[PDB]
Amino acid sequence: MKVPKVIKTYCPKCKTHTEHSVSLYKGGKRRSLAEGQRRYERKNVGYGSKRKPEQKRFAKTTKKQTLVLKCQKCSYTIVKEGMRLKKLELVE
Amino acid sequence: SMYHYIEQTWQNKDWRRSILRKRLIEWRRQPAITRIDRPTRLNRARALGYKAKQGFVMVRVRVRRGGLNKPRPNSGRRPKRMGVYGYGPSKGYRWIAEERAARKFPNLEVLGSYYVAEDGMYKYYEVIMVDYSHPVIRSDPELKWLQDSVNRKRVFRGLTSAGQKSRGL
RNA sequence: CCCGAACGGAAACAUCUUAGUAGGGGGAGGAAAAGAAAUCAAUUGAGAUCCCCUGAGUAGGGGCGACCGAAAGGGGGACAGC
RNA sequence: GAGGUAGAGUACCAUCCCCUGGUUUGGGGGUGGGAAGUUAGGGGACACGUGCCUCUAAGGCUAAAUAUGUCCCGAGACCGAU
RNA sequence: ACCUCGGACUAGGGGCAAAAGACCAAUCUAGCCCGGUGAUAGCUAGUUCCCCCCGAAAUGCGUCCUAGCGCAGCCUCCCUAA
RNA sequence: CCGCAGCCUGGCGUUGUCCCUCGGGCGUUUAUGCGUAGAGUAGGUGGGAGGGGUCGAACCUGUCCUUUCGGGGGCAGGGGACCCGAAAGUGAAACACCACCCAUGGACGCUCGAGGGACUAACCUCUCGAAAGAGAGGAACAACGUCAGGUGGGCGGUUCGGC
RNA sequence: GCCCGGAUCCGGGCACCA
Repeated sequence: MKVPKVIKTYCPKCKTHTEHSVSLYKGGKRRSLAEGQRRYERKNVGYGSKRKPEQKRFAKTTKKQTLVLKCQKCSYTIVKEGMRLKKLELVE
Repeated sequence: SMYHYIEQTWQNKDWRRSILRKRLIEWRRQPAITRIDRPTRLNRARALGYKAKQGFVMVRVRVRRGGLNKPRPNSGRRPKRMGVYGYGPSKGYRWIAEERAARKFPNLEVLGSYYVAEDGMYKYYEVIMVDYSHPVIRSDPELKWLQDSVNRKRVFRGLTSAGQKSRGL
């Protein structure tokens, strides 16, 4: 599905409708020193079995496509709810 | 004092560590538990309570370094309890050395220890032992506590210095 | 003082718990062990160790699941120090 | 008023293993590195800096308050020959 | 590669097997004794005196769930309320 | 589905003395450069039309090294003194001199490594010796301790849905 | 998510506890 690069929606910081630049969401690096990564490493020291459950059965084939909209006057960003699609063709 | 200068020659990283290497070559041939004539380190011995009277003996012990000599279990265990490597005796090698000296000299009480050397297979310690039945020790006022039968064989119950450290005290 | 499980519970089970238990080896005494701060807590205070009633199933650990778990302080018993 | 003394493979650091409520913070052990030393050291829940507060490790000894019951005395809404 | 006797050696996740999972004291697809231990059992059997009052359900949804449970429905007892 | 032994390999320790080579760097040392249009080797940013010139130049004649032998870079003598343009071409010109960069090779002092060789005194093996000690062979490897990666039903715990 | 090679995709070896 095709989506424009620029969309005019409500900027809640500016309190009016402004232009936004559209991009797809992408996550960051896992960042060792996160509290749940410090705890996992503390659990893997010593002897034992595999410590934690790991997923093996997979059913879905797509992923929810999320749109990221940045207000072009104040850089305020609104993140929208995702929707299961193949690959959002963001070309204008 | 001269005892301050004994510790300076045997201190950390020194030309003295060429003299001490030569001694180790001889020490690897003598029996594993030997009585020695005089302490190698008088500063360490005199602080721990060694005197130049008769009834004080000095013993050198060498043990084998590394981890615990632990066998793999042969019946059924959960995966936690099946591991061997990485285990060391919660008793230190300093405390293990004092114990082996008290076996060979059953009439003497351990007063302290310090190590003297170390190589790729062994660790060497020296133990200060005293005879509580000699009339010289029996009349000493600073060791009158050693005439109590509860104060004998203390090394076996973790009441020495190396045992208190390893008990978390 | 060292070495050191499984059954069982988690409605299965492997981290976990059971449990430093059961058991094994060494060493005492009429009691043992601990014991005179390289301690606690907080506007500059208390004052060695041990035991009882509490603080308290609190802080906190945990496939954050089943479950596990203090100390300081308060009230007492004895209350030495070299 | 001036000068002198104060415990080393020890404290601590990295890593591995076991304990622990100890969690980026606690304890012990194995392996490697390894101080300062009174113009010094340690501690005050991640790490460091500056004040402030507090203590002196790496050498022993130490009654009383308590744990037990082979044994001796006494007691009891205990049993009464399956 | 005959039969047999006395001595000796090998011990339990171990031995010995001209190999059948054979044999290791009438016990072997992992001996026996004592301890963990009164292991656990959604399963099976038993569960001890009299009278009186009221009186069911074998249905829906969820569940590694269909020989079990949770939430509702249906029974009984008490207080209130007006 | 997972663990753990054993095995293989690497780091650290025990572990030491002499070299040589190579690759990195640090403060220095230097000399080397053709997409096309054109007097012709514009590799680029600037001061800079002046720079060299008894404050010794353009030019013939050879020894020599080199290159896409294109062509430039250095040699003393014969010459006792001359050439580039401010002028013609180039999306970017002056062999007018001086600087840095891209980029070749070598050398000084220091550091780091990586590899190869030798040695014997640690360590190991054997022999003699009651021991003490002596001799022979190997050798900083092996072996052992510790950590890391791989392999690993050899052994241990388990799971093996429902209707 | 990486490196690397090959025409955004593909291949090889390693990263990856809802």
